[PDB]
Amino acid sequence: NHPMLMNLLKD
Amino acid sequence: KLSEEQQHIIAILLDAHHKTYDPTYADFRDFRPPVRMSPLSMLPHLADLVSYSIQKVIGFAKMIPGFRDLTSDDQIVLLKSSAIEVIMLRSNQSFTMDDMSWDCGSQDYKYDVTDVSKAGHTLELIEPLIKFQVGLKKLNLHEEEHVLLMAICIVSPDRPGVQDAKLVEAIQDRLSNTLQTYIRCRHPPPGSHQLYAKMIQKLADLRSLNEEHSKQYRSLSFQPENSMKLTPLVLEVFGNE
Ligand SMILES: C=C1[C@H](O)CC(=C/C=C2\CCC[C@]3(C)[C@@H]([C@@H](C)CC)CC[C@@H]23)C[C@H]1O
Repeated sequence: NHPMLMNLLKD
Repeated sequence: KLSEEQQHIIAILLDAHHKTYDPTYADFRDFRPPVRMSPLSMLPHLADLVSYSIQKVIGFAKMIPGFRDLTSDDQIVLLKSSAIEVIMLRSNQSFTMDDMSWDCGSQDYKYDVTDVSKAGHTLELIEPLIKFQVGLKKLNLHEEEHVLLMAICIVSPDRPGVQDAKLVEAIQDRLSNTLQTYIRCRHPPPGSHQLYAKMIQKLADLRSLNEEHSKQYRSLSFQPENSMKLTPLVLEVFGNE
């Protein structure tokens, strides 16, 4: 899981 | 000629880089301070610098034309596998062959071989990293080429876990073609001699640096007392599956 990376990558 | 689309790609990547790379290094004051007196005294500062740099690399990546058309899954895979390579690439802007150091504006923020050794890495990584930095410097890249190379690095279809490899390759090819055309149209001889080939060789060098960094990171982070000194983002990007 990559919740921090996914957050930073979000639109 | 550069097509209008290729001019557009370069403009966007230049702007993307300007918005994620501050050449005064003003944010460095907010890191845990460098300590140069082993203890691994430079780990907290350099962990913070790496963590900060991941954030900036992500902010750059989001702006790469076409990167937005990828799934979040593939976005994640590409950034996780490339983050250290793009940090190495982007760090070339601070690197100086004057004294083989990364000079970020003041003596506190000027990093040499010994400082990097004090974050738990060995010469097996550091010597090829410095050699990489020298070879890249000597290419004397235009900022246009530099930002294109970082973007090509990120959108690499051969990264483990990529699901839609064809779409990644298509995105990459558009950037590669822009780069090749840019060198032909805008980079005068003699500097331009085999320049594209030499830039792609740098991407190959970066794979070897990535693998060695991974090995050393695995070793460094195995000890909970060193893992304690990292940041949550570094642990997620470098440590998670
Ligand atoms: C903002 C920048 C500055 O160019 C400074 C910078 C330097 C990069 C360095 C010098 C310190 C040691 C580093 C972080 C390496 C790791 C392996 C040591 C923690 C990789 C790139 C190296 C990163 C880049 O994102």
